[PDB]
Amino acid sequence: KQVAGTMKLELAQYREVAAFAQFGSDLDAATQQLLSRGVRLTELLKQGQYSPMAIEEQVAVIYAGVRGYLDKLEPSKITKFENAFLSHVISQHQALLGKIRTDGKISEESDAKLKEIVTNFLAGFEA
Amino acid sequence: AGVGKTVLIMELINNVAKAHGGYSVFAGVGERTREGNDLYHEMIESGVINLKDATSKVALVYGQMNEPPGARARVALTGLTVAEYFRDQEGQDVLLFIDNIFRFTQAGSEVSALLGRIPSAVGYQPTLATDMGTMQERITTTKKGSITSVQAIYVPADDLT
Amino acid sequence: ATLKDITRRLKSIKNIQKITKSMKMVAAAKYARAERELKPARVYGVGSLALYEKADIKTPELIIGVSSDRGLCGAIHSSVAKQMKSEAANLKEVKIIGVGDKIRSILHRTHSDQFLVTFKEVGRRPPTFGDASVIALELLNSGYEFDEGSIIFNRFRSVISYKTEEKPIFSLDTISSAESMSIYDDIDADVLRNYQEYSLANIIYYSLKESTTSEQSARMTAMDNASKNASEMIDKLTLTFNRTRQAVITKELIEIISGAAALD
Amino acid sequence: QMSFTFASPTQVFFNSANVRQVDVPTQTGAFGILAAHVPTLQVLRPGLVVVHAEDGTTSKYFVSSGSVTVNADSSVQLLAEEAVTLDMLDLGAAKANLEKAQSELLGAADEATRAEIQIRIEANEALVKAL
Amino acid sequence: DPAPATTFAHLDATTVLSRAIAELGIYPAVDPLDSTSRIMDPNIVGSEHYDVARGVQKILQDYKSLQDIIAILGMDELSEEDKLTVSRARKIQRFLSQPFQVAEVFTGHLGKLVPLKETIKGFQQILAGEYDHLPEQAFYMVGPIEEAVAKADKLA
Amino acid sequence: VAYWRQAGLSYIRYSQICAKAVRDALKTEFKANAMKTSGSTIKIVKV
Repeated sequence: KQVAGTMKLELAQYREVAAFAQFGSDLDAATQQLLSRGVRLTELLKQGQYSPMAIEEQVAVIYAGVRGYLDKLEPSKITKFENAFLSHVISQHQALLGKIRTDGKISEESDAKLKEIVTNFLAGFEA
Repeated sequence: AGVGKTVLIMELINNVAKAHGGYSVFAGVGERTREGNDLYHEMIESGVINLKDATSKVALVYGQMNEPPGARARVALTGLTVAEYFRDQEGQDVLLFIDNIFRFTQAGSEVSALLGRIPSAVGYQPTLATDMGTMQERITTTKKGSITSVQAIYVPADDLT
Repeated sequence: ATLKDITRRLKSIKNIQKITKSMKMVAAAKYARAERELKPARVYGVGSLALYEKADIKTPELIIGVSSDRGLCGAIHSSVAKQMKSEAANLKEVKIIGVGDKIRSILHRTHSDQFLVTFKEVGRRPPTFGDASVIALELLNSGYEFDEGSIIFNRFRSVISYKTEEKPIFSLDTISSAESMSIYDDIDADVLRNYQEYSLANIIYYSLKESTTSEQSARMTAMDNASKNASEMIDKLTLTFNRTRQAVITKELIEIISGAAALD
Repeated sequence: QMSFTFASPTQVFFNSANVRQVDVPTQTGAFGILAAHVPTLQVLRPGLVVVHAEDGTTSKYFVSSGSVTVNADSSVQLLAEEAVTLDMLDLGAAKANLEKAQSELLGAADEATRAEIQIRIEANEALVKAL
Repeated sequence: DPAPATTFAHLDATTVLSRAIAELGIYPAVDPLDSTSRIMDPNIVGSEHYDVARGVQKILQDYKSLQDIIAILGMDELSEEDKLTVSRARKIQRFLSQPFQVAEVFTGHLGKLVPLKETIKGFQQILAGEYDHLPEQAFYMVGPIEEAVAKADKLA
Repeated sequence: VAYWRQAGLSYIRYSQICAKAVRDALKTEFKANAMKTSGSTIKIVKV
């Protein structure tokens, strides 16, 4: 709920305006941004077939974008991230992932740990 | 769907049932049974359905999808008949919540066809208008009350003519 | 006929509607800018004429048109087109100049090497003074200069409207020569002449911009029109649609039933 | 008592403003135009525009060039090319540009180039003037 | 509709009244690009007569073609010749119109009646575009093109 | 015209070198804007 509600919502907003993604390539920034964010969110919607998932991953990855961190990284490279980052957190912050999974929500901490994680990891991924 | 819709309805039920001394008939017409269970729960929840009085604001008739077409079709008159009781007889200001009359329409419609009877064009009941009529004319302010119908209407095919 | 065909229409017509509207705000932005930015210019270009209607011009003999650069330009381009092929011969010689590549896109279509060069980027990002100076410069070396011109642009009035305006050239130093013009002077026809220069840019800029101002708002206008128009049209189809749509069903049920009114 | 229209493409600085004088680096020579001034066009040097506004002001500018248009009547139209307040002009550059200029001059073979270079020098210099 | 669908076959003359046109209030309200005579075919009828028609028939038809484009697009990125035809067509359109002689009760107007020459010429004249500065609608509800010319004129 | 018709240059050219030099000069934020306002952005494209 904490990431997704907003995301849906964000996608709506993106989407009317995804209409004029094409042209409406020339407007105000907010909206240009919305497209950018949107696009970012889109990458997430590109997802594998041959591909199941845990919630924590799902939110993880969403978290990144919805926390706008993807809005730094470029759309194709989101994808690169997505695997990589995911596998990364999977490796390292497996600790954390256990926790998020467990906690079923996102804890503030988890969030914080995430926040930082993503950002660094991201910093590394987008490094 | 439940834009506080459901709620709104409940509120209406609330206002009227009170305000005119009214009472209501709810026909969960083709109710999606689970959703009617759910529905229950809101009402209960809301207390508008009082378990503390089966003299809640609303009489519930639920006529779910799993019932025959006929059954789904007919629950509407059943309810309708009730509202005439409450109207005239209880003197009350009945609300007839028809939910959805469209789901009725469908329920009837299936019947007309299925009777092999030609229903009007596109399957529309032959008698679609009289079906409606026969039902509809049983709604009014008589003198001993009024049954004001609150008709949930799903605009079939978003098509109106 | 078939709901399909109808969709070929509809589909795209919706698309258009949106798009047309897309073009609209865009145009509006362009426009928005176009007013605002018009201000110093306003003064400035108005400035150019200052002594050019107080300085009175025996035009001694660079006809140029200013319009859009784009499809969806309304009659921005057409107006000047009209009014500039009508001209071209007198000021002597058929030489025409298009600033605005929609100028010469209608008067491209009726002259071409009577132009010397023609300019774009007028639209598709909006003009600047520099540019006006650049063209101002080129105008000179082209000896059409000294055969006089008129400078025709879309003088904005309001978003919807401009009045294609025209002036006659004053970048000739043979206007800077003599005439009663001289008697308004206490300065030689050099630094005057080097104003004929300087002013060519000023005005050219101005006009250039005026045109584009006219244009951009008209470009919205075009975009209004269309997207409404599109809407109406959609509406109509939408009836016809359902009708046939339903019709089918009826007919179909018919065909079945009447097929059930036939042997099997 | 001059309606001073001081404008540049970018700006109108004074617009028919009751300026008492503008002291003019019109290509001419130093001239302080007050009020109405004879129909004459005199073209402007790069200089400063000092806008003796009829009130003690002198507004400062450096002007790149342009024309003064002196319209018979009360009105002066300084149509200054790039006439900028000295504020936004760049001293560091003026010298630097001038050195650089001096480098350029040498390659400003052909008077038209030179013209530009000497101009540049003049410019940079002129920037050195007040900056 | 099959019934009419059939009918055409039977028809020496198929007379299609255009409701569309009719709606424009126009009388003659015909859909003449639907109304035919097989003897509409050059030779037979004097092919000039016909040809004069062929230019028109064309002109209007092309003009008809434009109508989707125009319907949205109106005018200003199209082409000039067409702009002329448009106007001309617009006259032609009007020129077919003729009020009702009998049904002055209906028309108010007196209707008109036109023999061949003014007809052949009439439109042909429009083909010559002799009117292209003459008020376009003025061809409306006329018989002779002359009178139509007149109808433009009183105006200017 | 010391060279603004006497070593070429127009008032246009002369001036334009001035402005250009002003742009050459000026502080940079302003110089960004240079290419915008009054920065020649003619595209000399016949059509």
